[PDB]
Amino acid sequence: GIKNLLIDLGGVLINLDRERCIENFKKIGFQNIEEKFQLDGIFLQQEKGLITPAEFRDGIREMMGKMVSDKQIDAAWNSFLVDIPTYKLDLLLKLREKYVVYLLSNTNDIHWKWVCKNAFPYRTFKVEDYFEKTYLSYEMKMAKPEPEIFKAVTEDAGIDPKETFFIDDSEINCKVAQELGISTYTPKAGEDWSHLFR
Ligand SMILES: [Cl-]
Ligand SMILES: [Mg+2]
Repeated sequence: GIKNLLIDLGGVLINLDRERCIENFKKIGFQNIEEKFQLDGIFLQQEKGLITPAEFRDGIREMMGKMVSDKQIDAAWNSFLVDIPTYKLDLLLKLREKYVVYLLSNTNDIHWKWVCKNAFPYRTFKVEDYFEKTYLSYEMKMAKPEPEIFKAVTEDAGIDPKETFFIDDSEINCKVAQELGISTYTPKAGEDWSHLFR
């Protein structure tokens, strides 16, 4: 039987808009934003916490070749994120009654702060209300689908992979998780996956 839920953030909870993000970057003068997404790239580095938010911005400034404020950069980068529908927050709260609920996400400090400020706050609830713990690539200095991030998660949480269900819209991420004995489901873009618990 399953005791634990590993929930993905991107797509599974928060709706994403790459086109909007691209458009917002071009409107502040980063014309070729769409050509910039590399393994040594600032996007990959910040995902794994190898650089700081300050370094990321300066990275953007650098390939941008222009004066642009921190808030402007953050606003455009954050525009990639849209919303977490509130029925998914209800679902998470509802689920805590029967499972231990965790988050595992490839994300970055800038996005995470925006998410904790703007998507999770709901009624009286904040991010802490939804999860036993949040596992974030840039804090763990690793990234899905590295086999080690899954091991690192179950060991740090003290949970058995075989009693854990993983929900993530990346197939590759699910397929590696499966190797470790974790059960998985791969929701489609914008899918309401509450059907899993009926
Ligand atoms: Cl600034
Ligand atoms: Mg995702």
